Amino acid sequence: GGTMLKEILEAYKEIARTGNEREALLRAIDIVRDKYSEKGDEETDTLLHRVRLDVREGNLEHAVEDLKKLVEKRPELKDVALVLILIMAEEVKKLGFPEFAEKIEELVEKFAETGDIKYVYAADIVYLMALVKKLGDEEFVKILEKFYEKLLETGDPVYSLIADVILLLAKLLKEGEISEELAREVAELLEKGDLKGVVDTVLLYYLKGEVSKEAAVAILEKILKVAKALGDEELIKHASLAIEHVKMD
Amino acid sequence: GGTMLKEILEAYKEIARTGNEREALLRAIDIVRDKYSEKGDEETDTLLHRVRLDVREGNLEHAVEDLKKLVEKRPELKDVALVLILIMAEEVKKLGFPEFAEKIEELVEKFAETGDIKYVYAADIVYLMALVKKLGDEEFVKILEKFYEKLLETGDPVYSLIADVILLLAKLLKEGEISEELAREVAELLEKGDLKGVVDTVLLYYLKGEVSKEAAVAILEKILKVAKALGDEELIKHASLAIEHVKMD
Amino acid sequence: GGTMLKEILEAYKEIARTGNEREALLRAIDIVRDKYSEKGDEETDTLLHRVRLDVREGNLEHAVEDLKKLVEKRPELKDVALVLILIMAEEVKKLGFPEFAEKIEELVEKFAETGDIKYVYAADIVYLMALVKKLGDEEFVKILEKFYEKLLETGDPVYSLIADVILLLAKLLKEGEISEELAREVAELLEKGDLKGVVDTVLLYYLKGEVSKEAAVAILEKILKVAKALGDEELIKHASLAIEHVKMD
Amino acid sequence: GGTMLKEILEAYKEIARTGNEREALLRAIDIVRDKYSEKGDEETDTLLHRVRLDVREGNLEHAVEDLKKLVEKRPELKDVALVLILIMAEEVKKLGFPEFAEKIEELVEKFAETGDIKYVYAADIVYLMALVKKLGDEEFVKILEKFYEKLLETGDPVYSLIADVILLLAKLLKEGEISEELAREVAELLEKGDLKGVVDTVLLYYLKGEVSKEAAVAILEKILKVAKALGDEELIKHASLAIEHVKMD
Ligand SMILES: [Zn+2]
Ligand SMILES: [Zn+2]
Ligand SMILES: [Zn+2]
Ligand SMILES: [Zn+2]
Ligand SMILES: [Zn+2]
Ligand SMILES: [Zn+2]
Ligand SMILES: [Zn+2]
Ligand SMILES: [Zn+2]
Ligand SMILES: [Zn+2]
Repeated sequence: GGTMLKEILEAYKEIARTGNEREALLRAIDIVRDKYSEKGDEETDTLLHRVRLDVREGNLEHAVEDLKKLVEKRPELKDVALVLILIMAEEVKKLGFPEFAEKIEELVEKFAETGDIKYVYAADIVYLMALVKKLGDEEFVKILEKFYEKLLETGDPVYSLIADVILLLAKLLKEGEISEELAREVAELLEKGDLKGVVDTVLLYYLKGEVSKEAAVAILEKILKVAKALGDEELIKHASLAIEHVKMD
Repeated sequence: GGTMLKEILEAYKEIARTGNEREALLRAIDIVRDKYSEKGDEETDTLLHRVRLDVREGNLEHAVEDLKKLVEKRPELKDVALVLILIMAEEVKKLGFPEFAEKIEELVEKFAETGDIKYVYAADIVYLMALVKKLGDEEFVKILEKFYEKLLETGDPVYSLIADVILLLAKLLKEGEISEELAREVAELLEKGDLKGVVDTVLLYYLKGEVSKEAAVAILEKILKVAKALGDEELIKHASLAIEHVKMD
Repeated sequence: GGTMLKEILEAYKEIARTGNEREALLRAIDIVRDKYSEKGDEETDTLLHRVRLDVREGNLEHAVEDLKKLVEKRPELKDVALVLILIMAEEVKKLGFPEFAEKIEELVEKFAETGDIKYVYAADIVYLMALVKKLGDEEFVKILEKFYEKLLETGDPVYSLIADVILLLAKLLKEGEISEELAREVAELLEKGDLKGVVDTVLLYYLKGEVSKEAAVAILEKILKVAKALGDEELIKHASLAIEHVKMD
Repeated sequence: GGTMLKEILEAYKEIARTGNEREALLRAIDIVRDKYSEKGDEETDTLLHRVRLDVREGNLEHAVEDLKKLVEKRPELKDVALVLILIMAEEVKKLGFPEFAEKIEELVEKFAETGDIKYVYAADIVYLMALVKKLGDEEFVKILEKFYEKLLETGDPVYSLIADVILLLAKLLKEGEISEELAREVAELLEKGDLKGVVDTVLLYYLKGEVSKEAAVAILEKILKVAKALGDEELIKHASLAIEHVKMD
């Protein structure tokens, strides 16, 4: 938090002055891996090996995916979060949206001289609006932006999960899965204040025969994940009953 | 021990006659991985994958680190030890010290036609000497040389741990951590016969306010690791009391 | 508390009008022993027997010692406390300090028409400064006086324990044990606010080789006793680690 | 053992230069009681109180009895042993045998500059021959002298128990109990090497109707105590069967 983190960012800046934008990331990964290899941390060493290999390959999306997994299970690591956000920003620059890249750069600058994971979550959500904008839907970006604004003033780690659910809805909307009406209804529900009515809406559309069993199960599992990080038991039971009804019945 | 080991060294010699010094190591790693993949050994297969990838990359130090971890946890594997020593020799040749390279080459020659892990430990300690000489301190090399001489005539696997502690002292001496006086005192203590007085000296300097909590703790768990392979309970308890005092108090 | 206590003091005053100052104490002890013998209290009857025998002998110091023990383990008894305060009052009159005797007399007068053990503790500490002044050190009396003032306005039973520690320091200072510098440092530490720094100072001087194992153990167990009546677990563990390091190592 | 014991003996010598021979013992007891009262040792403090009271009374025999009990149960304490031997010597001088007084004085002189309990046992046995000589029997003194000679060259704490058995035999011989023949037989048996034959002889005389149930039982538990400090299970069982036969049958 302000120490041993600004050094990594500084080194990334020096190696990025050339403009390669790829070797600086590798050097940062190598710095983090040296620190986590001297300890008895093999799970982090292997994961950083895989991340470095993927980054050198060019498949950064898988790297951000499993790094997101790692930071979610164990968020005590902060340098790992820093290199994660660096990769997220670099991938955003590749995607073709420079304003999101600038926002993530400011988030990195503020997080390096701080130590709060809420900036990590905010950058993750910026990446999610970047992906949504790449997908084609534009109206979804508004709710993501509202969540990003609300996170920088609340610091609730539960907001990113809702944005993940929105990303799942956008992904399903494109392949040929659940129609637009359900997507808009669920987006509005998660937008205003609604998490319980989302379950009821999903069940209603499933019974009426508008949603296949796989999509409903995926959305309800995401809702259950959101509810499990909120300390709500009247909604965990409600989602459990919903999924149980959906799968076998 | 004299069989199925001299074959690997012979093949490394044939492929090294070209002078590439990189592909022969890869071929040896591939020979070892084939033998350990035909079995139900996935922990060795993955580690050899990582080692081969690192060797092809050129970051041999991480490979020697995790191979050292593997051989310390599992000393029964001897071909893995052989390729380990080959990697140490190749890295030493890169570092710029040819005399240490010659010494470790003779160690490989003797170990191939034998089967004793004490040569592996001796080569490791020669590596640590190489690293210390690269760091800048020269007086530390004398104690390492004395330990290396004593290991070839005793075969006690605990001598490498003391050299590892010396390497840690040298590393801390360079970054900006604990001053020279403590380093010299601890080096002399581990040199002559002293392991218990080292703990007392570290505690004394901690209480007087000359050593930060991190470096003292590091040296203390290193001493605890040294004592845990010596069958000493009067020193394990002493080190445990020392660490408990240092961390929370 | 104001009843069945003022009667004993009144009788002591009547029998002390003659001026023998020895038989009145015996009569008070016999009054207390009659009351505690009619019950099923044998541990008190025997102890009062011993106290009366010692008082008639003239060795009041042993009597005040074991009566202090008794009142510390079981402070519900108040008449026993009253005769105890009478005993240090008489002993102080023998020692040659009349002002301390006057202070103890006022404390007896206030305690008889009250019932608070804090006056017992205050008179105990007065006895402590009397003994300290008899020993020869004068600077130690100031901290004892400060503790005496602080007890009459706080009523915390832990203040007498610090005075006991100061007494131990003064006693060790005279025989030929720990030098003056450590005594002054520890006195200042216990004076201002420090109990944790005392342990560190004692350990530091032990490791440097200025204090024999017996004196350090005595001071540390006294500090442990002080901390055990303060509801502190971060200091009980700290003192336990200190003593464990000191004795066996 | 050579320290903080010679000081007590020196003080006893100074106070005994007057020739009172009674107040020096009281001063030594008071020194020991001060040391054992500062601790949490109430069992030793009370017993020293009783010993001092008995010594001032003039009934030293009870004091030596319960001090013997104390040193037998817990012989780690050595100063109490020193004051015990001092009381033993003083009582010997009162009895009227100056040669035994000289012997025990030399024993005190050697024990003070040493620390071995075998001198305590030797002085105890000297007291036993003194008591036997006072009783009237003279032939019994020879076996006691032989045991005393053998103890100073063996250091076996089991020899004093046999002398205690001899003392019991002498005591029973005088009141009107068991006749001389059994006493001589048992004395010879205990003298040469016999402890098992003593049990058989006692049982034989009991069955023949020469010894009442009380004296036989007394000698039998004395023999059992002797055998219990010898690590013999073939004799403990033999004594247990003997006592069981004697009491109920
Ligand atoms: Zn690795
Ligand atoms: Zn519902
Ligand atoms: Zn149904
Ligand atoms: Zn594989
Ligand atoms: Zn009584
Ligand atoms: Zn401490
Ligand atoms: Zn120590
Ligand atoms: Zn007492
Ligand atoms: Zn028999």
